[PDB]
Amino acid sequence: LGSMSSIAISYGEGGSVFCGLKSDGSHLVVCYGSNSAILYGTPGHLQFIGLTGGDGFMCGLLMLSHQPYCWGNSAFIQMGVPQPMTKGAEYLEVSAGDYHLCGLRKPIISSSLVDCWGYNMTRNFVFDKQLHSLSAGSEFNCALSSKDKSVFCWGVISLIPKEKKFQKIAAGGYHVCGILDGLESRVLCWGKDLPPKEPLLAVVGGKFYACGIKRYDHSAVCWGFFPAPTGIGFYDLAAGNYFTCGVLTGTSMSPVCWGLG
Repeated sequence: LGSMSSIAISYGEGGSVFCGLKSDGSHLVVCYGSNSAILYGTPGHLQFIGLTGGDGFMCGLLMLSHQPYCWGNSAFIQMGVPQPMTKGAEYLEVSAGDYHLCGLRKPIISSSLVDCWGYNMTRNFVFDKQLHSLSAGSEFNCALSSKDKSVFCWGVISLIPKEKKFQKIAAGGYHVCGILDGLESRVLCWGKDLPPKEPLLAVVGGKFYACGIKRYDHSAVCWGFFPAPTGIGFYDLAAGNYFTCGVLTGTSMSPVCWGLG
């Protein structure tokens, strides 16, 4: 689920895995969790600029080739660089849902070309707007318009006024939460506990819940159908289906994670 990030979560019957880019700045990935396919399949030497996880697989945007690269074991998508792939094709972003991956094709922060792979979404989309900030749900994918900061989703989908300006979005299972543009940076959530009024720095989406980091005290807060550790200050969050992980620092340790749903 969700957007490309320095941290990502894989979930499902195969097990739960958290992967992050090393803090030494090497752009190498380290993974922790119960999905042995993902854990032992983690590239030790391949460099990544972003990560995104789904059901049974972790994916990353390769730093050199700028192509999506997935590892693990999924019955719905293929691992490695996903086919069909155009030779020499470069991507700006990747977002992984449950059983699908979408890549923002590089034609440079934006593009109108989005390639998706997986169950009932192996499609080459050509949109009429410049898009960035890809974020994947269970059965949909979203992005922000580069021109007017409006949210656009495809793949029914709940409609939001185009006047709503967002600086960040985080797709969950069957909802999207967006941090509105401006100093207030208040969260707005829509789709198929009430969200906090306080300014948020980050937001993530689980299957039936969302979590965010409050700007003032960097404290985690969660809300939805499916709470959070209160005394901790995280610098980033990642969400799977039914659990969230936060990072305090880049010291050699397993991640701080909690279940909710």
